[PDB]
Amino acid sequence: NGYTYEDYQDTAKWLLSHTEQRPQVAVICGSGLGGLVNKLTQAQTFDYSEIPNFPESTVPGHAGRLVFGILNGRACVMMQGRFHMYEGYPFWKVTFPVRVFRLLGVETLVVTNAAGGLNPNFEVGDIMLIRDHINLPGFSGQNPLRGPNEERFGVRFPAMSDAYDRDMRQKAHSTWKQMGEQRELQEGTYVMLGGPNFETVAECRLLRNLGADAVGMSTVPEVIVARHCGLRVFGFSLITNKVIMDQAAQKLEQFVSLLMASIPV
Amino acid sequence: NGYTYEDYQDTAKWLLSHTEQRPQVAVICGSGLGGLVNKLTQAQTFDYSEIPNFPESTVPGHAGRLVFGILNGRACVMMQGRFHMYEGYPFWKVTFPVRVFRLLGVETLVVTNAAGGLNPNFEVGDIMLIRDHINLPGFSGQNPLRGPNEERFGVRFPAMSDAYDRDMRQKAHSTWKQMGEQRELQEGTYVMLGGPNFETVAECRLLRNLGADAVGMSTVPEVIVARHCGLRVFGFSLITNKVIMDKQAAQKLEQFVSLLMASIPV
Amino acid sequence: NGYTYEDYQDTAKWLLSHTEQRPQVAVICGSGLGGLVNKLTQAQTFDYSEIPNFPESTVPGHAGRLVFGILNGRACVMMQGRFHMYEGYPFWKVTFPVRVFRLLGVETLVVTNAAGGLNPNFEVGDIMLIRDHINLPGFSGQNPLRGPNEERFGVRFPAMSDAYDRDMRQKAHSTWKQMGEQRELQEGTYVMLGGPNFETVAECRLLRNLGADAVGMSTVPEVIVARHCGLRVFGFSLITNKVIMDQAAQKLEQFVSLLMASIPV
Amino acid sequence: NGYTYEDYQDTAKWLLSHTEQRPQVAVICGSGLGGLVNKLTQAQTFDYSEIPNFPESTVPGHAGRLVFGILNGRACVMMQGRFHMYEGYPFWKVTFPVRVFRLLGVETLVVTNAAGGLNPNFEVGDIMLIRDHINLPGFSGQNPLRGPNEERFGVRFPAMSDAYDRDMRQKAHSTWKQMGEQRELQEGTYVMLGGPNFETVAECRLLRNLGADAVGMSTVPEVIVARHCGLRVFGFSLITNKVIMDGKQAAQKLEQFVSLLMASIPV
Amino acid sequence: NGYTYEDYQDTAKWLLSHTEQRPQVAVICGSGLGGLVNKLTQAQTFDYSEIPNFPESTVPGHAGRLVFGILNGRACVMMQGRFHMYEGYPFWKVTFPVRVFRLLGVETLVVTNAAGGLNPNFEVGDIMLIRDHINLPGFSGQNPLRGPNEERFGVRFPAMSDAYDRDMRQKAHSTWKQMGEQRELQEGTYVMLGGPNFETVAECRLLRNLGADAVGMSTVPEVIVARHCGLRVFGFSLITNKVIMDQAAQKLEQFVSLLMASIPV
Amino acid sequence: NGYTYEDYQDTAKWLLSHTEQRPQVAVICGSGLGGLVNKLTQAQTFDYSEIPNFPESTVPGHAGRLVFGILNGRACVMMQGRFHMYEGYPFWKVTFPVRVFRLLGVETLVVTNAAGGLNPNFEVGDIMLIRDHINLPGFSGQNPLRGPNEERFGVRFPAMSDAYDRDMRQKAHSTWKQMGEQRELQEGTYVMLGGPNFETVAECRLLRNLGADAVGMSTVPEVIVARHCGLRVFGFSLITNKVIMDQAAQKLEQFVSLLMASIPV
Ligand SMILES: C[C@@H](Cn1cnc2c(N)nc(N)nc21)OCP(=O)([O-])[O-]
Ligand SMILES: C[C@@H](Cn1cnc2c(N)nc(N)nc21)OCP(=O)([O-])[O-]
Ligand SMILES: C[C@@H](Cn1cnc2c(N)nc(N)nc21)OCP(=O)([O-])[O-]
Ligand SMILES: C[C@@H](Cn1cnc2c(N)nc(N)nc21)OCP(=O)([O-])[O-]
Ligand SMILES: C[C@@H](Cn1cnc2c(N)nc(N)nc21)OCP(=O)([O-])[O-]
Ligand SMILES: C[C@@H](Cn1cnc2c(N)nc(N)nc21)OCP(=O)([O-])[O-]
Ligand SMILES: [Ca+2]
Ligand SMILES: [Ca+2]
Ligand SMILES: [Ca+2]
Ligand SMILES: [Ca+2]
Ligand SMILES: [Ca+2]
Ligand SMILES: [Ca+2]
Repeated sequence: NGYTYEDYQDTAKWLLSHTEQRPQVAVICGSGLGGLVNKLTQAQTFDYSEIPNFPESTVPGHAGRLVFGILNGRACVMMQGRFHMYEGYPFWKVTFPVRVFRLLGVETLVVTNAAGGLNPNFEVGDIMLIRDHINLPGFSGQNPLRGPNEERFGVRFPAMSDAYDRDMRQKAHSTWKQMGEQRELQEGTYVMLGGPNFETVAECRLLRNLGADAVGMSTVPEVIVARHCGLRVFGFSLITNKVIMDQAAQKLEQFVSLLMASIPV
Repeated sequence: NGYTYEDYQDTAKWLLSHTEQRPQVAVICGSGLGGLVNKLTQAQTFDYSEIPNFPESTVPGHAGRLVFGILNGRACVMMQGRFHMYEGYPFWKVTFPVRVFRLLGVETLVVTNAAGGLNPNFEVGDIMLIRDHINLPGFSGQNPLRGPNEERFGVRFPAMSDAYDRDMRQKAHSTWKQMGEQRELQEGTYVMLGGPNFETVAECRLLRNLGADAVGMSTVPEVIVARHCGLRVFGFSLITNKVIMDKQAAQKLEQFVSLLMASIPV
Repeated sequence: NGYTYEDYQDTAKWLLSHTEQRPQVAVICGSGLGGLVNKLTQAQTFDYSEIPNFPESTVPGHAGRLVFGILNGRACVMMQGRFHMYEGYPFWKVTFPVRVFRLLGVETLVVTNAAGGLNPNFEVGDIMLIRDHINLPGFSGQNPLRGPNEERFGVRFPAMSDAYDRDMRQKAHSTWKQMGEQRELQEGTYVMLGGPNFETVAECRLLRNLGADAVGMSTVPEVIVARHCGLRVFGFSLITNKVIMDQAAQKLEQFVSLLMASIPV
Repeated sequence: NGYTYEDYQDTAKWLLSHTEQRPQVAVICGSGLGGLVNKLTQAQTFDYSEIPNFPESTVPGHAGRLVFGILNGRACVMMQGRFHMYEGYPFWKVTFPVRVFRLLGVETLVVTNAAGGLNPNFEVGDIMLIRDHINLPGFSGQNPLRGPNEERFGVRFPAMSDAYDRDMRQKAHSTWKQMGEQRELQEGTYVMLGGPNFETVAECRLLRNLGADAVGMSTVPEVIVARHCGLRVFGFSLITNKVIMDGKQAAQKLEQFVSLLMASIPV
Repeated sequence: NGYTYEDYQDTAKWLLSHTEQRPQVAVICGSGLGGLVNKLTQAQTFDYSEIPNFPESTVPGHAGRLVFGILNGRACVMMQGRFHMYEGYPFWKVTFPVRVFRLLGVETLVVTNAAGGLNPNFEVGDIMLIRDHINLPGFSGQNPLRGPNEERFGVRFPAMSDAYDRDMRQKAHSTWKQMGEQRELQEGTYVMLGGPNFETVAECRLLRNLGADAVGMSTVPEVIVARHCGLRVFGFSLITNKVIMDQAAQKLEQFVSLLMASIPV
Repeated sequence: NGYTYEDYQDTAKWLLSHTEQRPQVAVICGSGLGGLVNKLTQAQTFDYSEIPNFPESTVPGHAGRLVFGILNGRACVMMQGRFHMYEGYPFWKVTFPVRVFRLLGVETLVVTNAAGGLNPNFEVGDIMLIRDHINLPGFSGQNPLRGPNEERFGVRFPAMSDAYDRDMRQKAHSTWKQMGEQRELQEGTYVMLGGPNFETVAECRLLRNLGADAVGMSTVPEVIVARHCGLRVFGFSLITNKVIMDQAAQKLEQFVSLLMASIPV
């Protein structure tokens, strides 16, 4: 990790003095569900490129931005465009925004992503509530928490078993019903692996048998950092393709808006 | 990745202007399979050391060399000496030759390696056709494609489900009939891990139960990069040992690979 | 790597001239097993920080020292305080002391650690004789032996099938049944992952299915390096907790002291 | 050596595609001489931070921008804020903008800076036309051209003996007379050293003895990179202090002087 | 610079909580002048190797230490063994102790070193009060201040013209009188160059013509950092040799201890 | 410095076992003076690229090779193609061949280079015996000897005042008479700066007043490494241009060939 505590402080100060908004919830839009930014009122945008110490997108001319605004009666900050390990960023860079949010006053992080369905019951287009995750990179030591611990953020050995908020999942369901959805609200374990190439048939089977319902190349690192610093976490995976074992983004967007009401404080 | 597109190009040009040869198939010989380089005729050799941008071998006294020639009717370029992650090379160096091959005009990459047997039915001396792989290093982000995508080679999110060419696997099985050999041509999933130490009993069991048939510390990186830049891929693992679960065939493999040349399209 | 052979030597020569003791066995004490240093006689101590090329502990106020002496009438060298990958150290540093030991003349390495129980039959306070291990980081290439091989220490492809000495596993059991406890001596597979966060449920379940009986974030690197340079190896995990799938340290200590007599040569 | 040729192309292409302006001259504005960005007509700005591969400013709250515009009937590209070796940038990042300017089609580089006066006859407010320079970091190898030469920019061993365009210097003197100035236009050698600290007395005498007239911590790397890739170069120093051997006033003069010289720049 | 402001803080606090002394002045002893460490009563020592963030000596057998004590009613901290660019350390490590001293409450820095005599009138054994310096490495940018400026220590462009305290220079000559010496107290310009080879004849002549009186491979970096962070400064070179242009260590030692009285505060 | 003592040993062994020649003199040809290699009899060439640990040339199409052969009855090892700091090599690479030659048994290094004449009396085509040098990069610490000193090669602070052999210089003047050249054997101080650009007028004047007679971008690092490891050294600059202050190669070839006979043992 090449950031010092003060780097995080400097970026949060710079933001608090360039916007007066004071979000309590942050949201990381996955690939495709980035449209949630529009439909946020009193919008104020910052190019990641101009924020001090912020990682800068790779795809030239596709640089992301941090949008401060009101979603559905709640003050939030959202990431439009994210950083992945396969793009060459170390996790301490990928997850930098999360510790900044915490210092901005945020208390709840909502993560979303487009994933590959491993579970056969999932159909192209469904929404899966993340109840748990499997961190493959972490098994080898690739972890944003690697390095001496920063007490001012969290403890040395952060529990992860309860990473995803119990209450939020219940509410996620309740609020999915009122919507009057015909297709049910899926629920699974998300498995993160490096990328960028997609899985071989042998790997998909192995991951499935490993107990994974969906695969992606993101999110896990953010959640670990979020949980380490004490943020409340909950999030979803938009199954955009089922994996070879041998569009509907809009609904996730509004579903996320409504959810805002369910977040405490 | 510390190579820019032009690096690859400079290397291809240097080779293209230093040899009259114009290979259409590339072969990476596994450990103890370098004998396949003999058998090439009209051969021309280049030490890895003298080639611009080429990684140089680590193992003292094992130079490393690229050999161009005709095998059994087909123009080939061969690697005699391989690079491995356990030697300290990052995958962008291990797989560097592959992209040079593509820029040279190569269209098919043949991979070969010695591996340990996981499948209970496998015997020493068996030849396993690689039908698929499990890239364990890749589960943690160690990947030759990590970093921004170079579109002039291939796409950002390359598919791997069809990595090992289907028409070749069928031609492999049919051609093996003509080998005369008594034992069958095995087939399976090759799992790659880092090494250099061989597996423990719990690891062997664990890998077998994950669906792996053969274990090694190579090949997969090269396959990923080959598929990324559109090369057709087919290969084999010589089972030189049966892993603890609780030579007279390397020549056969060489002759089989020579035979198979005549079965590669165009 | 990062150290050359002469480094390991320089460090060995330094320790050799700074103490006349000539240990035959080395002991790496795990978390909480620090107390094995006391109950060692004619002890001579060296702070990690003053010994050439030795890595220095991260934890503030958690110094780190190498202790030479006599344990149960046996000359050995013990590490009070260890090095983990989650602290920021690459394995070529974590395992640096092991090769130094081989150069000192040590012929047997005893590894100790605190671990999480994955095997349902284990109870907190249990002592699990390490029978085998699963090196998860090793699968992705994180390995203290990565880089050109140093032939003066060992071979290119060392075998790991018989890492934990069969004879000591027999003599460990024969000796345990001479201390009497309502609980028998446990035996099993130690799986190592990076850290520093504790496991999720999905991961905990995953690891049990791999055939793991106990999780940790150390030890495996030292064992691999010890077998590579021909040291005899054996060790124990002290189950300090049971993993969630949906008054015992002093024991190990006297147990480890007893086994000294059972060590060959 | 940290950038590949394509990195410069990418950066140039991204600029050439975000603006239709096509500068013939680039100007690097010295310390506090940035008011000249005004005077520019049809200005189009781009913060350094947003341009691909561009170094980003260190001093918090000093952003830094590249402005394209017309000065006095002449297409220009100007740097508002610059990079210095003393801030931690290696010379290959400090001079990165100069190569991009060449790729944009710029043919002439105008460089200015604030400098400490070493010549005893200089006074605060003097403007010193740069006739030559002494590159001290260069004597130890810290050089923006270190590394394998990129032939597409220039030759391996470029000459520096004629770095500062003679014609432009004569035109600067003609131009200065036409402005009605009383205090003569000084002219001499600029010596660059690393910094960030100001010199000791023994260092100031030593530098004067090396033939230096003014001292600063910038400009020379850019000049060297500019000559290597063929740009014509002209520059001067605003003497803001007399060095110890034992202002904004001279601003709108500098800006008018630079504006006037635009018309004397060939082609 | 690899150190963040807080690294300087952690090192200062540590020293502060490990000793009760509160030095007001610091002394850096040059080659063959570490005897001064003694003469210090109430000596409390710390090996460099054990102080957090401290660089470690290079030459085997010379560990180097930081000693706190009294020199003449004067509470001070001294460096026995210093760091050099020629050894491989970047100037930001060479000068790390100076900023730590400042944070320990030190106000005055005394620097001493051994040097080659360029001034042909100097004689081996002479002591040369340092009046000015020439920082050759600084001409090409090798400077401990390179990098973003840290306001908490000093300004962006610190003056260096009055680096060697004028009053102390006067008290130094005086005090040399009331010490009754047979040789005059020399005073001149110290020029720092990299090393480690000694000068060629052409270099020596060149150096004398730059106005240098004594050449060496240290001190200047330390003085630059001290001045940058507000320390008063003065020092001496002990001319241990005359350079090819075509013993008295105890003295310097007693001279410095005498000067303790004349240091303000 | 990235090389360890054993890399040198490894490289020397590889060479000693790949040729039977055992030269006692090494010659480094200047860029442009590479014709000395032709003229060599019973030559055996090794491309730099195949020699373990050797730096490899950057100029594509100009391989660079080490040639072993007989010059004027004397066995030589010759470098055809040289390494320079301006090409990006650190001095520890530039001078790597020099320490290898010592390990091969070489006792004398003949350095050769093309340079710019500073002395107003020099004329193009002059040959200047190098009598002394000024190492500008060394004034700022860029020095092949930077880092821990390898006592197996030499001392910590090697003397440089007698770098260019006294006896070989007299011999060179005698041999020159025998060549009956219109012009005399010039003699002087070689100054080295980094490059790659050539000097401005102000720089030439300064370099000249520094006491330098010729300017180049090489040689000095090799000479320093040479003397540090006890090699005798002598060299010449071929003045190929008079610097702006406001063929003859065959001659240098014959000259060096004649001197082979005058080199000791
Ligand atoms: C590429 C995409 C994730 N992503 C989408 N589909 C897949 C798939 N089949 N396999 C893997 N390993 N990852 C997949 O990223 C979307 P994100 O930015 O929202 O994480
Ligand atoms: C060492 C050999 C591979 N290789 C051969 N046998 C084994 C085995 N049992 N386990 C592992 N992990 N690797 C094995 O390399 C052969 P290649 O270079 O052709 O891949
Ligand atoms: C933190 C402790 C290991 N350690 C103890 N319990 C656990 C657990 N449940 N999960 C993981 N991943 N590690 C665990 O380390 C102790 P050592 O230093 O003696 O290895
Ligand atoms: C710091 C200022 C230059 N600069 C102005 N005065 C001096 C002085 N006396 N010494 C040194 N070394 N530099 C001086 O920079 C202004 P620029 O950014 O326009 O070059
Ligand atoms: C090597 C010694 C300095 N030092 C002593 N004599 C000389 C000399 N003739 N030339 C150079 N360049 N340095 C010399 O270091 C002493 P310090 O550690 O107190 O600076
Ligand atoms: C470029 C050539 C040296 N070289 C030749 N002439 C000059 C000159 N005027 N200025 C500088 N700085 N260097 C000069 O290299 C020749 P070598 O490799 O034999 O040193
Ligand atoms: Ca930025
Ligand atoms: Ca090579
Ligand atoms: Ca230490
Ligand atoms: Ca940017
Ligand atoms: Ca230390
Ligand atoms: Ca090579």
